[PDB]
Amino acid sequence: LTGTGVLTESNKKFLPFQQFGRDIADTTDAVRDPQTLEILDITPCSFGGV
Amino acid sequence: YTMSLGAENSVAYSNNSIAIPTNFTISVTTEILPVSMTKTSVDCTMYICG
Ligand SMILES: *[C@@H]1O[C@H](CO)[C@@H](O[C@@H]2O[C@H](CO)[C@@H](O)[C@H](O)[C@H]2NC(C)=O)[C@H](O)[C@H]1NC(C)=O
Ligand SMILES: *[C@@H]1O[C@H](CO)[C@@H](O)[C@H](O)[C@H]1NC(C)=O
Repeated sequence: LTGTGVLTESNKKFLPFQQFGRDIADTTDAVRDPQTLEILDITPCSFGGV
Repeated sequence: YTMSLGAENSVAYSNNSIAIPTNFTISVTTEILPVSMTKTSVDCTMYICG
């Protein structure tokens, strides 16, 4: 599962069988790292209108 | 059920009778009107393609 974003530490506690996380709009916002089992929070890179 | 439009009220009309109020009520009522929407913008290239 690929994408672009800002990976930050998260306070979300995934259930042990879950790998990815989605919001109400079904976009991936949290992912569990496969090497070290720690939950990483995905924030989109800060785009904007110029 | 077949809905009722309102309570019957036969006004006591005649050719020489008038009804004059002897009192009054100061009534305050609310009216809610939407004024503005949420201002949104779309990066069309980013939405379609990323
Ligand atoms: C007009 O209506 C008002 C109420 O809207 C009357 O005032 C009430 O009078 C009674 C008895 O005199 C009192 O017990 C109430 O406390 C009063 N209410 C208020 C809000 O003041 C008033 O008396 C009426 N006047 C006439 C001439 O009918
Ligand atoms: C995989 O290797 C990392 C490297 O330290 C280790 O921490 C982890 O326990 C290993 N096993 C799993 C299932 O991630």
